[PDB]
Amino acid sequence: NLCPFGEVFNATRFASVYAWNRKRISNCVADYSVLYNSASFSTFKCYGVSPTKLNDLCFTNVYADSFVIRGDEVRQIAPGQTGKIADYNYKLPDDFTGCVIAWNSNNLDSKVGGNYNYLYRLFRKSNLKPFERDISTEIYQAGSTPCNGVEGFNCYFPLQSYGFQPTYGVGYQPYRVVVLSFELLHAPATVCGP
Amino acid sequence: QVQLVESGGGSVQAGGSLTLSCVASGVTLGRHAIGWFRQAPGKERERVSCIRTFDGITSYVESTKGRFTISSNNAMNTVYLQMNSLKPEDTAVYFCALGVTAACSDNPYFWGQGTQVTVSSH
Ligand SMILES: *[C@@H]1O[C@H](CO)[C@@H](O)[C@H](O)[C@H]1NC(C)=O
Repeated sequence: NLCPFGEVFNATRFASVYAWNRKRISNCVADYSVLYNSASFSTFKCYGVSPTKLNDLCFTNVYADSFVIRGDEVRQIAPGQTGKIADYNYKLPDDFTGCVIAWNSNNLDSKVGGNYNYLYRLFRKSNLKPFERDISTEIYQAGSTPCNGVEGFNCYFPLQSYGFQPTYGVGYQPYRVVVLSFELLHAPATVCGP
Repeated sequence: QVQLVESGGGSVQAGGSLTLSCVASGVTLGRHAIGWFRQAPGKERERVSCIRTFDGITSYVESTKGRFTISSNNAMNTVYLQMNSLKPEDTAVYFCALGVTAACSDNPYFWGQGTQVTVSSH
């Protein structure tokens, strides 16, 4: 019974990072080696596990988180990082057990006139906790004056558009990111290699 | 504070083209409406073109449709006005203008100092 990684990695549409998608993977066989040895990925960085051992391991669950960010923001999808994406959109824990997988998606996610569909959160009163998702759109008070829910001077809608242009340099181009979290509870482990 | 840095413009003969640029600082493009106004001799300041940087939707006035093209590079915080098929009557001070909402139909809040465009007749 094959893990549905196709549905994750080959989804036509990816989530905005602020509204990052999570798929729970369970009760299935996963060939991680075929992903790890793929030339398709520009980032494949594992924490707390060796990628060469993944086909020999069983986990209680795998969570597949996915979203789009800029090439120059992929460095923020790692334990201990800071910046608008790590702080306000998607935060990995210090004790992360999993792999961060990314690839350039300029051919899918940019278009003539710009693709404005992908958003990020630019403003928040505090940093996200690890694996916290915030999809709120409260007006952010950026000045000394209360906003009273009105977008205006120093009163910001907290989400902004990347506006991906196909002519953007590689740092500004869209990257698709899949984060695999490996859960190791003292319980039956139902997601295994071949 | 927010600043709008304008560049481009100057002199061109009728039928020629100019590109104006506007760089926003103190604000990040991707939510607000940003665009151009102009003030020709003996005329009130008027809308030229606007782009919603949240969703890329552009707007023009009857005298600018087709000839002028507005575009945004959100990553570079820059908007551009490509002005083709210029006429002497396009002679004006062109102002970059930034709203505090997503809507191009709303009034601008922040203004550039303005850039002279002079189109000479044949
Ligand atoms: C995604 O599709 C490509 C091309 O059809 C294929 O090589 C690959 O097996 C698929 N990836 C996954 C993770 O299923």
